[PDB]
Amino acid sequence: HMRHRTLSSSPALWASIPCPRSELRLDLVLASGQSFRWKEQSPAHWSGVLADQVWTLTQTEDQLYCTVYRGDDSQVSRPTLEELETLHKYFQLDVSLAQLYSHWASVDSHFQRVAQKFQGVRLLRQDPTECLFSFICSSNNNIARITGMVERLCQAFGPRLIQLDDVTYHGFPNLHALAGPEAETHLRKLGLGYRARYVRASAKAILEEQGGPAWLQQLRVAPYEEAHKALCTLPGVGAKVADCICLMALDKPQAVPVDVHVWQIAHRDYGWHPKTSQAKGPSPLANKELGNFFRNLWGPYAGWAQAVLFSADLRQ
Ligand SMILES: CCCc1nc2[nH]c(N)nc(=S)c2[nH]1
Ligand code: NI
Repeated sequence: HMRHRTLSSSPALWASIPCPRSELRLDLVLASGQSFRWKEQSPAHWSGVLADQVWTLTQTEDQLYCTVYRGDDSQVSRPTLEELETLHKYFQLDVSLAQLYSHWASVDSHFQRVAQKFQGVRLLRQDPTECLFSFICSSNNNIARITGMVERLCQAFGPRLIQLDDVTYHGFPNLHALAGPEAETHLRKLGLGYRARYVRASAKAILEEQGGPAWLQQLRVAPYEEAHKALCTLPGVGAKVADCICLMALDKPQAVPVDVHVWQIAHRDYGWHPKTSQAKGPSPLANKELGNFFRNLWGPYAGWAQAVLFSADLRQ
């Protein structure tokens, strides 16, 4: 019945946030391996869920245009002030990406070349739960299959928000829902394979061993290294996944996830080899060393710089 809006359709219901294309390219951010809940349902229009509400986002060269669907038999309105701040903070727009790109460019000619083509890659500030379980699904996987798993997981376990065209949107489930006695069985039947065990076991572990979601919020204010190490006690969470969560949801901008992509980037593009290490290929020790190399080179926002290259290594 209700349809995904476009700017043309319902301009009475869009609000705008002053935002240069150069600070944020929706198309390079929203589906390049940070969040898995956004889809271009119609051209230049991105729809997804943000905190138990649905949004559609589109942009000009200097304007970020957005609309909200409340769902709960509400009377349609433009987004409010508080909702706009929520979106502001989700894109961490207080942070200048232009100044970061210069700062990183000043020490890295390779970064300079690549960043010509790939402007407006910034980091979303995600909900810890959602980001955690999304990244547990990320092992031995690609964006598209992850996307499918997260979507089914939310339809099967999370509350219904609204339907738009033939797309039904669910909120991310709470830990208790993912932790009950049938959850692993269900999740396998939803295609998650072995990841299903890690999801259920991690939900159960945070609840019982860590005191529920308030633990993830403490990690958000704990130092990077503490957060990292604590995340790595969870089932299915290792260094890479922990780094992603650190970077993407726990306000650790120095977190540098080292996966097959950045290991390859480092060798190919920077000529880096593990130096102290005698082993030549990947290892937990060499992966940690490579993270330190990037922090050393880029500074306390290495994780954000990493994302720019990550996003570019995906596009040929
Ligand atoms: C396969 C998509 C999930 C994903 N894996 C990643 N690995 C690294 N190193 N960086 C980022 S930003 C990232 N995102
Ligand atoms: Ni070599």
